[PDB]
Amino acid sequence: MKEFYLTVEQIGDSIFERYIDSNGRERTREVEYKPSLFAHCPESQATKYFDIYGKPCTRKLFANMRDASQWIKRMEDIGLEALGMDDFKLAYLSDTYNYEIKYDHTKIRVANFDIEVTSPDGFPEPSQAKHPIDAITHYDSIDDRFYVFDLLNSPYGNVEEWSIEIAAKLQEQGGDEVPSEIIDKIIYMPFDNEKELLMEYLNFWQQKTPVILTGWNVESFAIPYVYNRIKNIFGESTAKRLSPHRKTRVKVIENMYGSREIITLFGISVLDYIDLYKKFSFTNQPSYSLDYISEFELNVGKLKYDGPISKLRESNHQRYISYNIIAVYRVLQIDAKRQFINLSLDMGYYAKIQIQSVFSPIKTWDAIIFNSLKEQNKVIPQGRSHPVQPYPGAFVKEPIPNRYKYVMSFDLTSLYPSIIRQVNISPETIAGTFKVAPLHDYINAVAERPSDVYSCSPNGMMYYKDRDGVVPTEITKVFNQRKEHKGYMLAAQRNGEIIKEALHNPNLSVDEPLDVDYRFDFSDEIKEKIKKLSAKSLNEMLFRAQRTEVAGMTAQINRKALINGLAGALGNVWFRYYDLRNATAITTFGQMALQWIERKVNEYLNEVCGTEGEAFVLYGDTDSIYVSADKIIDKVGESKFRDTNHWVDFLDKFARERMEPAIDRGFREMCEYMNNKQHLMFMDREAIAGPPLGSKGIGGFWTGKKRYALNVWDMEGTRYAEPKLKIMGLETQKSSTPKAVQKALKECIRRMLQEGEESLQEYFKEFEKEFRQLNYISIASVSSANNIAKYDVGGFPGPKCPFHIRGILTYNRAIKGNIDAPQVVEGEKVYVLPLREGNPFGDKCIAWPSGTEITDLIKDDVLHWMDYTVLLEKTFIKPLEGFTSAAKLDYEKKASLFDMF
DNA sequence: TCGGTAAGCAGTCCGCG
DNA sequence: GCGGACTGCTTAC
Ligand SMILES: Nc1ccn([C@H]2C[C@H](O)[C@@H](COP(=O)(O)OP(=O)(O)OP(=O)(O)O)O2)c(=O)n1
Ligand SMILES: [Ca+2]
Ligand SMILES: [Ca+2]
Ligand SMILES: [Ca+2]
Ligand SMILES: [Ca+2]
Repeated sequence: MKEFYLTVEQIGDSIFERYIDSNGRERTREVEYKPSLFAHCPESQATKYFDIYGKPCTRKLFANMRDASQWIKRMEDIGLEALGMDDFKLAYLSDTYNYEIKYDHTKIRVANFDIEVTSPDGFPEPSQAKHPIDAITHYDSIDDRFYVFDLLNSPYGNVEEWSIEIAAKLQEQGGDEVPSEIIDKIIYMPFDNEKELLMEYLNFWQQKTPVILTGWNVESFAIPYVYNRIKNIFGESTAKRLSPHRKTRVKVIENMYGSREIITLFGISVLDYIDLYKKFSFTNQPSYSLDYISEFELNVGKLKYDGPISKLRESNHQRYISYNIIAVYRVLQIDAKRQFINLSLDMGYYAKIQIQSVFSPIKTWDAIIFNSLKEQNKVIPQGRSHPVQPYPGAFVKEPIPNRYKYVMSFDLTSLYPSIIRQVNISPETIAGTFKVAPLHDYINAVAERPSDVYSCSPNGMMYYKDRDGVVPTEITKVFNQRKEHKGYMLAAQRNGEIIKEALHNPNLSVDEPLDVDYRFDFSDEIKEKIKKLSAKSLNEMLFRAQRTEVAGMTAQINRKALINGLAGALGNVWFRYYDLRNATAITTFGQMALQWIERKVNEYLNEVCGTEGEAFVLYGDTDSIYVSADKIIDKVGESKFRDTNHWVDFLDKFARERMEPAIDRGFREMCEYMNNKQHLMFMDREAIAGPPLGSKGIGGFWTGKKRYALNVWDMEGTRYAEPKLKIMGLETQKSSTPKAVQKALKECIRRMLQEGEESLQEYFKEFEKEFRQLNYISIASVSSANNIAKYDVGGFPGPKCPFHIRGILTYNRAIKGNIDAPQVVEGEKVYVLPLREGNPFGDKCIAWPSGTEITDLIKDDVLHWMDYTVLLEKTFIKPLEGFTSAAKLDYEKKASLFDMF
């Protein structure tokens, strides 16, 4: 097989590399890598190396990496550019793996671990590590085994061995319900003392050294705790055995309001799953506890135990250990679904970076562009310092707040990357500038044509047309990968709908789910077999189709995020290719494109309808337009349609056969106007929305920019078994909105769009009547909580204290002196409830850590004093009033003359 | 929360005769 | 009470 790296590090003048050799074996080597950098040289001097602007360079080969770094410093002292890859390990990888990396995940040791630490005096601080580590569960992907290290004797209690037999039993038999599929994969090791546990753990680590190390909060808790605990018991040299090169560094992670420490383990790639999830999931969750995320992702119940976690080991060591094992498995289950590790490996190896660098789009693109340029013996520029400067972004149309009955949306494919490719925007393709007119003048095609030679953006920039820039070349590659995965995602989505349809008529039989590839549209034969399947088999197929769709979503959305990240990196001062001329060339072209096509779409539809000056485009945001289709439907007449699916088909055909060609003609003209390199503005129909045929539903409404709701029948070619609400921006979509209130507001919206005003009024009256019975957690608001200290003046709110921070201060006073009470963690999320006048907490609200029950010490009092009236007004009535006033509807029945009978 | 801009709403403070 | 200046937070792209 072709070799591939696992990890790479620079330690002084050596590169330390772990890799898989040509026989599939893991190896380690230390290489005295001699880096090269570059200086500009005279034109009359033969070289094969040129900078990106075509200026010749001489290569400087250094005796060692320290010499190279010192040279960079002296070049700064002199005032001359030091060119080339200054991150020497990326240069090493580029020299050592000068081909597209083919990696084999089965050879990569991926470790998932979790530790338990009993602590009587609150949260066990990793930098102190003053409490024994009393359990470690460490799953190894190569062995496919859960290694359980269990401390039986501690100063906080002596316990009996954990029983795998009890662990396997149902909770109803007094068991822990450790899933049967992992029972035979557990290797259980009890220890008489913590010193022996840790020594054995280190020997095990040495034998089975993680390449990728993950788990939940491992980077912020488990790793620093284990490192510091071993350091405290045994000394530094022993703790450094967690690094295969025996090198570690305390790394200070700074943010706006403070800092924290992590431990860098040289020769390991730490991908904390909480951070993978935050980056790649595209969710914003009210809590990031593993129990909360597990329930969200997997629909598994919370891990149930009695009493505080600080007393769990002593009271129920059996459950304590079982829950540590289950916690490790939950992360593997989330990964089996989401496939974030797979994604990270794919992107890291593609870019030729340390796998952990996938967190940095700047590092990722720097490496991609570097490797690309190096292929042509081109030399990258030195990074420079720049002041942070604001720059303009997208255009968003102000909508007229209203109901909108029939709506068709259109959207540009991968807009910013398409602009980069169309215009040819790159550091080395800048050709010059032209005299800019107001943007309105380009939108309306009255400005002078910018150039007859170069490709232009309405910000004034011109670009070469003779050859593709490196940024367009490399962005196109990732764009093409993204397109492939999005195809698989949409097919799985369409396949899911076929199964949902068939589930209306399940057959009474015993059978099996069909063996199919859900990434490809089902054939006629498959469709025929599906129509004969039982509900059991159909539901199993639906689950599998949906898992396929999720895997496709992960692969496609994050490749989209990467290419959009390159457009944004051009506006980040730390990017080697930072240039506000290029960043603004993209965003300004985007503003023009949207408003240009708004004009063209209005012109086309006014022509087909035989009107002038009427506004068909009701809204647009960045790259999408929303078109009122009422007049199109009305030209046919609602009476002429058999059912909802009939007018949806008609609009689908109208959009594909009439509107899309008009839109294409409009953009081809714009391409010629800007003299662009290649026409790539591809705007396709996105959604078809409207009320069910014959109903009183309103179809859709807008309240303002980035705030609307539509009843969608077809989305990007997926014809839904049942209409789907597309709600953007409204409170139903906000993590700050209470869970039960999101649900209620969504149903109000469903009723508005699908059934009408009377149905909405019926539901509102019931909710208002019953909501006080809702569980307190389900009606609590949620907020991130920053700067608790800033607003804390003797335990009371300082000037301008935010509402949620006020709540935290109330909580802090209520739990004062109690060492065991859960503390609110700066920067994390809290639940917030309003409190009625004259409550014993002395303030108008209280807040406590999100994802948790409020402590038993004050729970009773919180429940008794919760202000349900304020809660309802603020989270439910106020947003609903906004929806209904926009839609010109009443949520309560107005008096009429009939009341007189 | 270590890792592009536009723009919405909640809440504080305080004016507005 | 409602709006502007401002902070804080959270979305849509
Ligand atoms: N984090 C983000 C999200 C979006 N955008 C910009 C660039 C996108 O091209 C544009 C429109 O975003 P969309 O969500 O409509 O997605 P794209 O058009 O990029 O992709 P798709 O092909 O899915 O429509 O907004 C951005 O700069 N950064
Ligand atoms: Ca735990
Ligand atoms: Ca788009
Ligand atoms: Ca059937
Ligand atoms: Ca869009």
